[PDB]
Amino acid sequence: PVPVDGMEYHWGNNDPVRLWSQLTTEGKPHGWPHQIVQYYYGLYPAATVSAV
Amino acid sequence: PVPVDGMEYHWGNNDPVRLWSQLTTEGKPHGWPHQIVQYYYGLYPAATVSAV
Amino acid sequence: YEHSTVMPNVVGFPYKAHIERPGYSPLTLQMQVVETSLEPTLNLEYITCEYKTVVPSPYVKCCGASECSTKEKPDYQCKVYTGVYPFMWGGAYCFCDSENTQLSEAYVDRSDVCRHDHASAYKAHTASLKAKVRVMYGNVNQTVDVYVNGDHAVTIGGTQFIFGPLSSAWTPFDNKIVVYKDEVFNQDFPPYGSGQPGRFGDIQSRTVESNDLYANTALKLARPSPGMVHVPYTQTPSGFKYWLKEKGTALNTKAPFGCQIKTNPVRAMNCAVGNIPVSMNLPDSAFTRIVEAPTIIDLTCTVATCTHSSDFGGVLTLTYKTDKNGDCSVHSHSNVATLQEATAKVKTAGKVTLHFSTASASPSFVVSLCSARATCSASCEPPKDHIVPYAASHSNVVFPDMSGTALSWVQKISGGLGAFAIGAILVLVVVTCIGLRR
Amino acid sequence: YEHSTVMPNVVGFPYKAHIERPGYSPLTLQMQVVETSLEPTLNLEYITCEYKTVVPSPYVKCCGASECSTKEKPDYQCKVYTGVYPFMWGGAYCFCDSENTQLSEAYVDRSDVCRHDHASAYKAHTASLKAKVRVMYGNVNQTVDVYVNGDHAVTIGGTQFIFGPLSSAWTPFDNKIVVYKDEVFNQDFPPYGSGQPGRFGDIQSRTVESNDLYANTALKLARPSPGMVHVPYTQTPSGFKYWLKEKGTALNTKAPFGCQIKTNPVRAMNCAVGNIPVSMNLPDSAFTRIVEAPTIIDLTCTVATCTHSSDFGGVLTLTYKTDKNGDCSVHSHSNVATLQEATAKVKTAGKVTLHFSTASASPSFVVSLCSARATCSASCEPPKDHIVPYAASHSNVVFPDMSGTALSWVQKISGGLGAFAIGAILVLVVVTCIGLRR
Ligand SMILES: *[C@@H]1O[C@H](CO)[C@@H](O[C@@H]2O[C@H](CO)[C@@H](O[C@@H]3O[C@H](CO)[C@@H](O)[C@H](O)[C@@H]3O)[C@H](O)[C@H]2NC(C)=O)[C@H](O)[C@H]1NC(C)=O
Ligand SMILES: *[C@@H]1O[C@H](CO)[C@@H](O[C@@H]2O[C@H](CO)[C@@H](O[C@@H]3O[C@H](CO)[C@@H](O)[C@H](O)[C@@H]3O)[C@H](O)[C@H]2NC(C)=O)[C@H](O)[C@H]1NC(C)=O
Ligand SMILES: *[C@@H]1O[C@H](CO)[C@@H](O[C@@H]2O[C@H](CO)[C@@H](O[C@@H]3O[C@H](CO)[C@@H](O)[C@H](O)[C@@H]3O)[C@H](O)[C@H]2NC(C)=O)[C@H](O)[C@H]1NC(C)=O
Ligand SMILES: *[C@@H]1O[C@H](CO)[C@@H](O[C@@H]2O[C@H](CO)[C@@H](O[C@@H]3O[C@H](CO)[C@@H](O)[C@H](O)[C@@H]3O)[C@H](O)[C@H]2NC(C)=O)[C@H](O)[C@H]1NC(C)=O
Repeated sequence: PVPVDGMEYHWGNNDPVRLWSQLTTEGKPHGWPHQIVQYYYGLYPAATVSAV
Repeated sequence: PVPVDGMEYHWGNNDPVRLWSQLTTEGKPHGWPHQIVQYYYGLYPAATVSAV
Repeated sequence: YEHSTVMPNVVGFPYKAHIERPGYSPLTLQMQVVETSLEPTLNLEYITCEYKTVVPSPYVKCCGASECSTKEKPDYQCKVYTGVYPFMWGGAYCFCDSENTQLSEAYVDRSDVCRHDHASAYKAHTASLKAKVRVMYGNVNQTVDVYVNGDHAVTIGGTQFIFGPLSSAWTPFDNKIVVYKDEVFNQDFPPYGSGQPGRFGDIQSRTVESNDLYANTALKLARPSPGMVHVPYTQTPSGFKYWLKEKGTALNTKAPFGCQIKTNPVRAMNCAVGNIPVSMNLPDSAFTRIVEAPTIIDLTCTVATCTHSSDFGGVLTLTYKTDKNGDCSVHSHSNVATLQEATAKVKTAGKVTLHFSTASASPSFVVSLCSARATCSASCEPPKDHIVPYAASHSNVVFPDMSGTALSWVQKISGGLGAFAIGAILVLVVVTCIGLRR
Repeated sequence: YEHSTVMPNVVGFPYKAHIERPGYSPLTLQMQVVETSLEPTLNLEYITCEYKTVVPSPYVKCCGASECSTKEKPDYQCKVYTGVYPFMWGGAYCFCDSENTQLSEAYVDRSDVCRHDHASAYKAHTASLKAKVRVMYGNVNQTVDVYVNGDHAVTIGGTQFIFGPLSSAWTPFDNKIVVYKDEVFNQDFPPYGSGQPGRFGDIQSRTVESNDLYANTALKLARPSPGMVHVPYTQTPSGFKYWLKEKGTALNTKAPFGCQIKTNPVRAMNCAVGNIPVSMNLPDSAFTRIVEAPTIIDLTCTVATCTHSSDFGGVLTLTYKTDKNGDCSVHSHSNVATLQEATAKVKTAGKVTLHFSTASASPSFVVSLCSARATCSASCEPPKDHIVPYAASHSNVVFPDMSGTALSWVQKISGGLGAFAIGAILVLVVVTCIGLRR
């Protein structure tokens, strides 16, 4: 897992390498109200339902 | 002043000297009730009056 | 001129501060924390190394007897056996057939290489933080190393900087530490003088060169087998050696906040927590007089493209009108968006472009060039790349602006419902007022 | 056998412990705190010493002009003066009438005695105690060095002792400390790099040997008089030299609880406060067979004379009957009285004497000899001498016993009034019962 904070891995004898996730989703923002909810449900899918 | 805890005085190049005071007073314990008040007045002359 | 601000304790984050003197054109300073180090204070408790056992040659007193003598050595053991008739290659000496004596003697001592291979048991508290920071403004570069607490002032080309104490007091080191070579462990070690055999701390010494020693291995001597000379002994294996393979994990691969541990001296480098307050004192040479600064009028802002990715992914166009050609200081007064450059080269054509990074669907922020101001609002689509190998360069603010599409819809719906409710209240009030006036 | 107790942290106080194994005769062991030490943990901030001013000889160059060049020296000052017409012993050189020039140069540097004579500035925190205690019991008598924190166990004659963490966490040293020779001062110094002229810290260096130096003493050069070669300057006197005269007070003459201060290392000694827990683990050879110990029956205590002074000022006689002669481990189960010795040689005569010290006019305590018990009370008279040079040997408790004359008197008065009130209540209850029954 690689959350929006990031993670580092150390393979074999190399130097450790870091990876950061990026704010991506599957809804369509700035479209219909039934799509903006999907866009904001792809992100943080635990407060969006409560707010709606 | 030399309270019951004691104090040290250091004079010139001599070593400091420490002095302590004893629980002495002027009443008569184990006697008449008006003398026992004197005895417990010499010690702690601030709560004896309140207690009496 | 004095000033104060706060900057995040993130390595590589390009912090930009704005200075706005009443009698001069504004400045923009830039700071980057290129490295940190959080060093705790250490007290040595003891040093552990693999033991080694000394077995002096046996003393066979034959045609007589011998008696055990006690000494003062760590785990010293001495015993006497009776009735031995040892043999050697040439034959059997000690002509006396039965009444013989054999003396067995043993004790423990630190190894020969305890000076090069040992584990240190420390107790850590009251960490101190050290930083190295690049500061750049006007026309000066430079990186200085500063103690981050309210008591170190460094002068960088006539300006004085003081980095106040850190906001949070979190340190990844527990109250007790064990240090071995290049690894640090959060471990609870036995108290001095009470080590138990077979685990960490079977032998204990106050310092690598101290002569005293405390050892538990429970040596037990045994009666030598008939017709032989061997001094048989038994002893629990080496506690340090067992610890070496059963230590488990480390701190290097466990520390939170992603800061890496290093040894000699023990410290933890480059982890993000809290804010550094910074106080400044600038001389008058740095600023520029407003008569020299060009005057900017009728400044407005538009956005070409916006994609809220970690990199600098939004292009901004500012249009204006000026009288002379020069340089201005550009700033964005909100942390919802961060600008890439601090100074802009202003011409009479009336167009400049800037780059910004954000993380909100509908950013809204006020941007200033020299003395003017304007507001920018935009619509930003999410990116396509799932994973990027560089850290984020925005302040990570997600809540959209109130004029964006989403809150526009919310405002419209709430306005409709409120209109309906107020209309119902008015009708009811009129009817009740008629009823009361009847 | 495991045991625990608590011991006051007062030097010279002969604390006693009583241990009762159910199958063994009781034991009394004596502990005493001979010496203490309170090590604070220090990290050097900087060093200050009197500065020294170097002035290189003037460069009076004739028939032309000269230019000054900056240098990277602590508090450097260089200037050029025109129109100079110097003179020497034989005559006036620089043949040109007025096209001459002088270059004045000056800078400051740490004095050469700074390595021998200087003042250090520390930050102090997290004191650690250590102590040395003499223990004795039966035929054992020893003096040992122990750390007073819960992880140093020391073995004394087969017995394991652990002295726990101190009761309170009070320390005499403030957050910031200044050390000079053998005196310590609770002061606050300016931050490194921001010293001020004329006071403490006009020059600062990170360490005695460090190459860098920060000095700020307002060295100002002035043009030379007509017809002379002297390079005049004005420069504020030594801040360290001022401080050496106006430091004021100390800690050696101001520290509370009457504890000495010493330097190298910084420590505060014999500093009485709080309680020390003790955990003990004893072998089974320390006690004795109850069968082999004598039996005591019909134990009576009579006090001969009592006088509550600081010395051991009361005498007890214990009368008993025994079967066989031996040793008994006497103890007093209350802190109102403190006994002198811990053993008594019991003989068939059935008469033993003991000395004790108290601090109350009417003490009452239970004293035990071997396994027996007795309750013993006394009447004590005040002492005459107003002041003596030895510390208190009693526990300093003053509340008298319930059976004492004062409390018996108050008991009698209260009983009289209480019986009066009870009678009044009975009369009222009888009358009201009759009235209700009517
Ligand atoms: C040379 O060989 C002879 C062979 O016997 C050795 O004589 C033995 O010497 C030992 C030591 O004095 C004797 O032990 C003694 O035994 C008696 C009891 O009989 C005991 O009371 C003594 O305290 C002591 O332990 C041993 O008896 C004796 N052998 C005989 C047969 O009596 C001799 O010691 C050898 N000499 C050398 C230099 O090796
Ligand atoms: C202030 O000083 C620092 C360091 O002197 C400057 O950073 C340096 O910038 C140059 C070019 O801008 C870097 O050179 C190039 O770096 C890339 C990095 O990938 C390398 O691949 C190239 O081959 C080339 O060497 C240089 O490395 C870099 N130094 C450091 C330590 O980062 C900085 O630019 C100066 N300030 C300004 C405003 O330029
Ligand atoms: C011997 O004494 C004579 C005095 O006449 C020295 O002559 C001086 O030479 C210097 C050469 O640099 C002249 O300085 C120049 O003067 C001009 C005119 O003001 C000025 O523009 C230049 O910038 C430079 O300062 C100086 O005037 C001249 N003295 C005069 C003409 O009276 C000669 O140098 C001496 N010889 C030595 C010292 O070996
Ligand atoms: C337990 O052992 C310690 C030492 O191991 C004993 O300390 C002893 O203390 C006495 C007096 O407190 C010392 O005697 C003194 O000798 C000097 C010599 O000039 C004399 O001036 C004094 O008036 C006093 O007589 C004695 O030397 C010392 N023993 C030593 C240092 O070995 C302690 O007394 C022992 N406990 C008991 C109950 O005996």
